[PDB]
Amino acid sequence: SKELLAEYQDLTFLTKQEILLAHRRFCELLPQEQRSVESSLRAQVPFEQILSLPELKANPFKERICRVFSTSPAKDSLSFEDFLDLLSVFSDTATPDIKSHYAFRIFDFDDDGTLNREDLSRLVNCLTGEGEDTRLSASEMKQLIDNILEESDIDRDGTINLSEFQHVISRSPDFASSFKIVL
Repeated sequence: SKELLAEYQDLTFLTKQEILLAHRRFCELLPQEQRSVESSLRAQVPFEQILSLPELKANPFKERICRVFSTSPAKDSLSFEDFLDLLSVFSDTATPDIKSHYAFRIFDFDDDGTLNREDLSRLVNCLTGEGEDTRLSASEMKQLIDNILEESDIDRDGTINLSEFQHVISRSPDFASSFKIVL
């Protein structure tokens, strides 16, 4: 967490200065629960420390964002290796498939993989919706989703892995292209 030395496994879309700027942001994020003595490294940064700054309050996905980043147990959460691998998904450079995989992992909340077809159709629309969709564009892309539900067969199945459904949206629709951050 606090040092740049011990085994950072980061196959990532950030160069040497982008990593150093993101480390300075992680160092401003680190000290309140560990304030002066920096002891619990692969454990802090927690959700109490993410909730500490102004615009992380009425954002309903901030604990879901933290859980896809690392986490599993309470307070043992986003280490610096997790801190680079997460923002690499949103880097303006990274692929539309890794951004659609992250949109899946927000709706698939309790560990497993199999979400409901309604949460899958809401995942594709909560993207196509942010990225410039009027009433004729939303009807045309939901008629496109009805054909992607036929051959990745939804009646008989019910609960679904989006691993198949992201590779079929990587043809065109829609905000999986610009699901991105400024670093």
